[PDB]
Amino acid sequence: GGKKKVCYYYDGDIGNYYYGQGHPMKPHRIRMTHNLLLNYGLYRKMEIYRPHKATAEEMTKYHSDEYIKFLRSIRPDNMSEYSKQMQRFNVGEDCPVFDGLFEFCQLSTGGSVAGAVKLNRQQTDMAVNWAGGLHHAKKSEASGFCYVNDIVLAILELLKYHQRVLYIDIDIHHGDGVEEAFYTTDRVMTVSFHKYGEYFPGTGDLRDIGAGKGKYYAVNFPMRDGIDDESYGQIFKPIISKVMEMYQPSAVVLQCGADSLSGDRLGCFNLTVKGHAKCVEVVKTFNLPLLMLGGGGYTIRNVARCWTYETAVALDCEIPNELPYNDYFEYFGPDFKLHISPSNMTNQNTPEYMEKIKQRLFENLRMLP
Ligand SMILES: Nc1ccc(-c2ccc(F)cc2)cc1NC(=O)[C@@H]1C[C@H]2CC[C@@H](C1)O2
Ligand SMILES: [Ca+2]
Ligand SMILES: [Ca+2]
Ligand SMILES: [Zn+2]
Repeated sequence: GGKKKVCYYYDGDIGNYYYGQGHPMKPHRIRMTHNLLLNYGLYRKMEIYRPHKATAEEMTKYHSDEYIKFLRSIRPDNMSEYSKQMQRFNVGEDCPVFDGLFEFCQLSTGGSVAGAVKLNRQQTDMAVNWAGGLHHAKKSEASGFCYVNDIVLAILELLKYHQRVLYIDIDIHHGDGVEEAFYTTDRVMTVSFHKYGEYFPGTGDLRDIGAGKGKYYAVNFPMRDGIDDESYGQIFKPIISKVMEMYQPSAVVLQCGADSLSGDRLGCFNLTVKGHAKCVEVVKTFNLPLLMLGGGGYTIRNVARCWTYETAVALDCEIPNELPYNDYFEYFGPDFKLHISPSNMTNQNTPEYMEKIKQRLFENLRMLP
């Protein structure tokens, strides 16, 4: 048990990257998160590092040479010359070309891989990179605002020193890029909780359980609109406890996508910051090397709240509900509190549904050796 060493990765340039007018991804939210947690005094309890810019050598440990070469070359001024490749690599529309795109990929990736190295060297208990968690990016394809899969790269780093790595994903969307990368291996177990049914990315059915050596090492909990703290807490600790018992990982990667929070611009879940952060508390009790990553989140005031509170949880530091003054204080009106209320939206996940899906996942976890 006990309190644990936390290393936290942040680059002050991250907030200046801009996806374009009306695009819901705001890298500014990482700066808001940073500034809020600094104003709570949480810098006093952890080591703050600036990530290196991850190289093409680092990125091509997973991604194709042609895809990384394209990301290094593509700019707003030369887009007409790469019309074929833009379509091939799924760049230009939802994943736009913007100024400094490659540098943005290098920063988000750098934090996750640096955190993994720190964990491998046994120089920290927890590593935190809120700029990471880009779980949709594929080997040779951008997807869902993600270009470079920092998570896959960080897990490959952990696999140098860890026989078994557990990946847990509480983003509202299915962690499809991470699942796909490790679908045929027992050395990574991927566990995703997500909205499923007529929803992006369209994968992560209950019946998707892995293949070959990876059969029974992919776990998917499909959910409906409006899941709440009670319903999520119903199943999270039981599932993760059973996974820990059967799989026995030596390192953990937790993707903490904040688009599962109540009031998210794109999401349809109803979790509070406390309900979301209960997942961090559950994972942290197992006392394994832990990489905590960001993810989605489009109501940026709540993203800042969520990841500030989850940093406090990682540190075992109680922080007051009254928000301290900060550079983005006006974003947190009209209440200026840390914690959020759930909406009155209907929870389409019945208690019977939650128990039934849990029981079917328990059947699959019995098939581990
Ligand atoms: N899930 C996720 C996780 C991380 C990042 C992400 C991407 C780049 C970053 F620098 C940091 C985080 C994005 C998503 N993308 C979504 O949530 C969108 C997927 C599609 C398109 C609109 C809607 C929402 O459906
Ligand atoms: Ca998920
Ligand atoms: Ca697997
Ligand atoms: Zn998401």
